Order: sequence, then structure tokens, then C-alpha cells
Amino acid sequence: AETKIVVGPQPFSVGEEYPWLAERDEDGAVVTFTGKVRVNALTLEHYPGMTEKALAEIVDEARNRWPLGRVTVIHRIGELWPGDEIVFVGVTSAHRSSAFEAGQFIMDYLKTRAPFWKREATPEGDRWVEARESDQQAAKRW
Amino acid sequence: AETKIVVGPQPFSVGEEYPWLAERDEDGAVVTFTGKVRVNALTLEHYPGMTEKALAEIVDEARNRWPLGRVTVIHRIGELWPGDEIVFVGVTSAHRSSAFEAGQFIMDYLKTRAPFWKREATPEGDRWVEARESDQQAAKRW
Amino acid sequence: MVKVLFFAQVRELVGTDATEVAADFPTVEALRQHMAAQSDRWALALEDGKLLAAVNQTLVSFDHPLTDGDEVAFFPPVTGG
Amino acid sequence: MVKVLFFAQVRELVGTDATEVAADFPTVEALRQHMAAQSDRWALALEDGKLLAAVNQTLVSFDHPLTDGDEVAFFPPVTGG
Repeated sequence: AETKIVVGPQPFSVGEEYPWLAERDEDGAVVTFTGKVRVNALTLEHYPGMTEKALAEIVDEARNRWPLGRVTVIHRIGELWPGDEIVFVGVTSAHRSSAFEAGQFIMDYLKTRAPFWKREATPEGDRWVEARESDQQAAKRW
Repeated sequence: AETKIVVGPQPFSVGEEYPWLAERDEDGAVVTFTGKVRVNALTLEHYPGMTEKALAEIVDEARNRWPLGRVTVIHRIGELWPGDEIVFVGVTSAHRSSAFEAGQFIMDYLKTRAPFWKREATPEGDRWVEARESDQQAAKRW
Repeated sequence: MVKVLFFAQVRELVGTDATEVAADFPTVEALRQHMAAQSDRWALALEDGKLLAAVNQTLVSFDHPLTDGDEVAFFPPVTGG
Repeated sequence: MVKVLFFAQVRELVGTDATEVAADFPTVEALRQHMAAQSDRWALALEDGKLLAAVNQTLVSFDHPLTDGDEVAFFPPVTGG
């Protein structure tokens, strides 16, 4: 089935993205995940080309493990603010367990394999966000 | 945090429900699930009063297990058609694993503990949908 | 007295939504047995180790005690979602 | 020749986005060692058992072989999502 991958600075709207995902009657289950930034600007650096390739490869692997219908993955770049939605993953399947599992798998892999880096603003200078070993554990369990 | 529970015949729109769920900046993760009917009308019978109580109790238990922000659970009743969205669960949390886990927990419990019954239409008469032991397994694992 | 409600296949087979029975029974199972023994359609409706019950709008095992004023519901395994 | 790209902290410390190095190295690690040995800022930038690498836009272990024409990227652990 079709896959939509978008990497860009522009905001997205779940209300705009959901209808396409939910279009097919054969997909009884639709799961979405939205990740947001929780005054100090965050910037999201990325590796042009590899980022899109990586995201496509993650969805490819998810399709090998689960029988998925439509999938959408959107990740923003450039400067973002507290409260901004940064990432969207939508997955459909005939049944709910595949949609929930694949949705979480895609995020776990995105967090460990997609070339993105966050830098925060803070009063006295910029600070690169630290990665977490817990995300390595979340990814390797699958 | 606030909980929204709705049981009624009226359709819902994820695009309408999502913004309220996603309002709070402190909730970095938003998970939704939509279940749909995959010519022959389906009717959803329910137990007035107990249904709303059951749904409230499921969300209560989810809040005991995970640190959840806003939660929405909507389940339709009356006559529905193939392609109609029947159920919506939305959960927020500071982090993604709690939102994914709680979202699936709520659905697993709804499928085993919420008083709803589906009857299908078929050419030569009505047929009550059969429950699945696999849903009992999905619920009891938590 | 106990108010008894029925849903789905159970409701269709017994031919009513509800009935108020002015009698005391120790448990849900005791009530079930006495209702089932009324006639063939009642036995068909209230047969099974799948059948579910609620007392005062809480799911309950069939050994759950009953008192005057309780609401009891008999229904099939749920199929929502 | 190998085209080498840098991102995030690695990019900030080396002071460039990219450089084309006209020399052969057997592996990513061999390239890393030779680049790191240029100066103090280079050693700081390309230090670590956390550092990641990609060859031709695929994540790769540091023993991955290199040939003429490859694109190699050095960067910190990713923090998207």
C-alpha cells in the first residue's frame, strides 16, 4: 500500500493527515503518534538525502514484520518552539495489534536510526540534546 | 488531567477530537486509535449507564498504571455501515511508551469489559458477531 | 426484589428487555437457574459457561451474592470496539 | 577520493560541513584516525566510542571498507523524534 514520507520545516496538521490514512475501508485500525516539543528555540539539524532514505527503510522493515496498509511519517526540521509538533507517524492495518506495534516500532527506530540532531537555546548559549540508552533498548527489543 | 467519554450514535471526527487532546504543552506524546467497520448494516447494542461507567473505570485503571494527561474515549451505537468509524481512543503522556501502552490497554479492556454487542445484516438474516479468546489474552497480559 | 435486564441474543430469546422478580436468591447463579427453569426458551437464553452477568452495573462472577434492590443483567460475551 | 560530511557537534568543532579528501583508506576507522590526527580541534571532534558513521547514506560500523567515490559522514548519536 502507499507510503507518505515528508521531511521539511512546514507545520503539519493531524486533521489534514488523518483522512488520507483512514480512506481505505479494508484497514479497520488506524494508529497515530504525535511527538511535540515540551521561549527557547530548538533547531533540528538533519542529513539531507539520508534522512528521507532512512525513514523509507524503517517503514520498509515495518512492512516486512506486519501487514500494513497506508503509512505516513512526517518529521520537521529547522527552528521549532515549545509546543510545536515535531513528528507524526500514522499506520493502518486490518487489526489493532499490528497498527499499535508497527507505530511504536517506527518511532523506536526513527529515534535511533534517522539522522536528526536537536540543539536547544537556553539563556547562556546553545546546548545539544543528549541521546538516551533507553531508546537503544526500545529499538533492539523488536 | 481531564477525561472525555462519549457514547452515542453521532459520528466523530479525529480532526475535531485531536486538538483538545494535544492542547497541553507538557504532554509531549499523543497516541490515537480509530477502529472502523470493515451494504450490510451493523448495529451496536449497549447497556445504558453501565457502558459509560465501564469506560470511565477502564480509563481510571489506565491512569493508575501510567502517568497520563488528557484521555478521550468515544464509542458509537445504533446502526453503522461498512467504513464507519466506530471507536476512538486518544491518550497523552510526557513520553511515548506510556501513551502507546495505555492506548492499547484501553482498547484491550474495552473489547472485553465494555457492554457492547455487534449484530450484522447479511442477505438471509441478522448474525451476532462472535467474541474472540485472543482478546481475552490481550487484556489479561497487562 | 431484583430487577433483571437482558441484552443481545439473551434479550431476543427471552423476548423482553427487563423484568422485576419479587423473590430472594442467594447468588446470580441461583437466580439464573430459577429463570432458566421457566420454559425451553428461557433455558436456551440463559444456558452457558460463556454467559456474562453484571450486578449494579459491575461485571461479576456467578457466585456473587444478591439482595433486595439489586439490578442484575445477563448478556453474551461483549463484542464492542 | 572520499567526500566527508559532518553534522551537529562534529560539524561545529571541525568548522566545516564537508571536505573532499584525495587519499585512500581501508576503513572508516582508518579515515577517522587520519582526520583526527590533523590538530587538537579535529581530535576533539572525531573522538569517541559514541561517534557514528554512514557510508553512502547507510549507518555503518567503523570497520566498514572505503573506496574511491564513497560519501562518508561522521556525526553524534541521533536525537530526532
